[PDB]
Amino acid sequence: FDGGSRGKGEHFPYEQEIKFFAKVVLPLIDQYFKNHRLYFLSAASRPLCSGGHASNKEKEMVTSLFCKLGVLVRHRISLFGNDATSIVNCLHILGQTLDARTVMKTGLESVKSALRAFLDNAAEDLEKTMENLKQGQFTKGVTQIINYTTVALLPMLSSLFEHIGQHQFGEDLILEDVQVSCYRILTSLYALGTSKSIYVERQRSALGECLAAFAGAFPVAFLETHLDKHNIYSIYNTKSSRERAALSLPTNVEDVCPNIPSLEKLMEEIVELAESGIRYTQMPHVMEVILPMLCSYMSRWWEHGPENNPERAEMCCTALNSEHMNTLLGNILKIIYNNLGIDEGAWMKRLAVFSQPIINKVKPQLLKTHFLPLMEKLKKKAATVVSEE
Repeated sequence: FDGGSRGKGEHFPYEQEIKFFAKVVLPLIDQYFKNHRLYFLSAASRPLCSGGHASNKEKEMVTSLFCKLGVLVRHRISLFGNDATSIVNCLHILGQTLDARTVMKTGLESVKSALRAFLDNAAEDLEKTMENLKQGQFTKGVTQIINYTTVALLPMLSSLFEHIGQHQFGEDLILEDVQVSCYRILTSLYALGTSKSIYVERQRSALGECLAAFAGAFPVAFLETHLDKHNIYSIYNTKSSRERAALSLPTNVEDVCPNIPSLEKLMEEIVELAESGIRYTQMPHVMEVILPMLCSYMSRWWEHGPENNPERAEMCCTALNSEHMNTLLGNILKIIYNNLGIDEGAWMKRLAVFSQPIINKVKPQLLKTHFLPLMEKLKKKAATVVSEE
């Protein structure tokens, strides 16, 4: 259709075939993988002990179908007859049904390379979005790429990353050069989130949520680049100097991601901006993207934080602290409450949903006598949009 559609005709004889595909195959795929989500996901962890351990070949073919549908949907949102939402839903459910640990360790090379190429293509498309959205708005091709990104690429990547983070598949999925592609993805997402452009205004929320999911999917402490030597999964540690130099790498794990600040610098700028109490419209970027990123990152890295493993200390990947999350949560509430007088917004609700894991890891004995200011400030306010707990 792409080959012949530019020469003489827009309507082609396979219209019956494509109409059957769109009207039948996609909806049945979505419904089937929604009904039997747990059957494929169950592997040696015994969910639904009644039975239903899907075979490794089944998992491999599921992943291959996911990759093939991603390739099909790439850069072709307008070609589909307004069912691109249906393809996105199918890709969402397949992302929830993926089984990375089993597929990666036991899978066929074509499927492995197909997943790697899907990740690489996503990174390349995000880089293309960077380059157009920054260096030039004038060209319809770049507009089509931006539309494809916003419509499909962000939700699909967000769902896949959230699944990987919640099932801890990253440690076996992202090992070599997929590490590099996801580094490029992280740079793309942060640059888009922090971009000054008027165009990003509509997709700030989706970008922020996708980057928050990426923070929990990522198995490398990118925020704290000083204790990367203790991390065993780091591409710098595993890849060795010769191979890291052969690859397109900065050779400095501290300089591998310049634009993103460190966890510390981010943290005192958060607390300083909270003390200043600047209104939300002046810097939507922080409260809409950066804070959820911090919550997801610290929620993921707390169990690797020194307190949760007193043994092997000073070999921890991160240096997270109970008072670190306490200060983060206190700053979050303080800035919500300083911004809660001017015309409010749903972004408080989104940030509260994002910060819910933080208050869950916060000890209840910490909650009493410390966050009582939160509840009293809730109630003495005549009306508060924020739904706590």
